[PDB]
Amino acid sequence: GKCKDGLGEYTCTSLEGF
Amino acid sequence: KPKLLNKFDKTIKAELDAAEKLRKRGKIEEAVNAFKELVRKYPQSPRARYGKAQCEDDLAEKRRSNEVLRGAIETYQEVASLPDVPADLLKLSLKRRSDRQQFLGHMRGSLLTLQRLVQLFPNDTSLKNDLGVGYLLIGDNDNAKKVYEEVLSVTPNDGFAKVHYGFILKAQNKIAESIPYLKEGIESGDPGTDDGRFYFHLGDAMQRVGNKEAYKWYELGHKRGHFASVWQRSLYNVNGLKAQPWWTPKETGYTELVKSLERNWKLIRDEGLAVMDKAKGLFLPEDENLREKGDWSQFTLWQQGRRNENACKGAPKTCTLLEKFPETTGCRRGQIKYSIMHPGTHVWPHTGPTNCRLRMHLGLVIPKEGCKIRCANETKTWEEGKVLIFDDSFEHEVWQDASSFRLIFIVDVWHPELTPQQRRSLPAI
Ligand SMILES: CC[C@H](CC(=O)O)C(=O)C(=O)O
Ligand SMILES: [Mn+2]
Repeated sequence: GKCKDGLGEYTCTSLEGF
Repeated sequence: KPKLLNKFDKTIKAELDAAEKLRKRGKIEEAVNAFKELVRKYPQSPRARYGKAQCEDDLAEKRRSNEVLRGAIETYQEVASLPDVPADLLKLSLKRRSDRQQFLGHMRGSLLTLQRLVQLFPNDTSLKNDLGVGYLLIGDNDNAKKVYEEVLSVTPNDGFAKVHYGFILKAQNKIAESIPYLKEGIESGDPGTDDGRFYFHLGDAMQRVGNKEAYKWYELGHKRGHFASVWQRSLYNVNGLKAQPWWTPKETGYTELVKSLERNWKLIRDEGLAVMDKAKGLFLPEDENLREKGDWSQFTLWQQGRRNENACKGAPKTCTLLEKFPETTGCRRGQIKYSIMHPGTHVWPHTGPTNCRLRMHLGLVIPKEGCKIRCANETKTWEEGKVLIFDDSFEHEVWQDASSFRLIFIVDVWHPELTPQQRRSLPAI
């Protein structure tokens, strides 16, 4: 799931550390 | 307070303390070598192994290297593999392991660490909450829901479990049911409940059921720093970017892009219409629960700054035209897509996720009446061959009450005040 038009996912980014 | 030394570690506490002192003085390299000496001398020592791990962790922090932090993650695991580990130390070690796995974005492995933690400590409610988050982060809402139901059945007043249950319920479109959970969990003041997500979604659910109290929660969220303002409620943002609902072409500085969209609007239209006629499955229904009713679908050419090659087979000249404008094709926090909406459609008031994009709308097929878009406190209409520009991080709403379909073209650009390096580094959305 991705945040395209809205903010429905628990998180919208997929982080990768520093 | 925490009891970290088993029986044997108490007999070498002098060495363990000397090594830990080095670590807390910031002599990371010395501490690392001292704890490695202690691990080779006392290979079963949990506290020595934990010191090695904590030193690697500090080292990754100082070097800002994920490589070093992966080493620390394995050492945290090593701690829990030793014999006679004190319970407090076992929990600290595996919790920090999970947290650093999440920091790196290793959500599946973090999930595994959390399942283990809950097996080892079946009465720790906070670990069950952390496990629920592990499930949320991999997209497993069904298991997250079960976890928080368990928590609530043993601890009905746990505010963290309440807001997270409420969030799950609302994402399932259980709007009314979600409201008491989100509200009571925020009012609990428990750690983790002061989170923009819960203010955002409690206010939204209220709006959807007609509850006039939604903007009190928006104003409280703004007062507590989650929202740039009542009307602009995005959560992934760069503070300081000019914030206004509607932009002119010149205000954006993307005047060449606008000219290109407007001057060539008929070929953009015609490629979209050919996809409608001959490849309708390329249009996908909106899948973010943003409709009160109606039919709305989108045919996406770019998302997260990545061209959909198959999609561009159906709009090849449009994709070629857009390639000239990196300000949209490289906008990793926006899309390029056709958007068709049919009569009887009402899109709920909503906000996009980031203040880092502006949203262009090029009119392609616009019925004479019935179609309109409100953003913040300004309602406007489309025109065939003309671009509108708004900041969709502001609340916006759309109606389609015409007698035939409405087709627009959506082109997202980077907020113009974002620097080149910002455009290159901000994580994709
Ligand atoms: C409310 C719908 C609108 C898109 C459209 O009208 O097709 C929207 O939310 C957006 O452009 O972000
Ligand atoms: Mn929108």
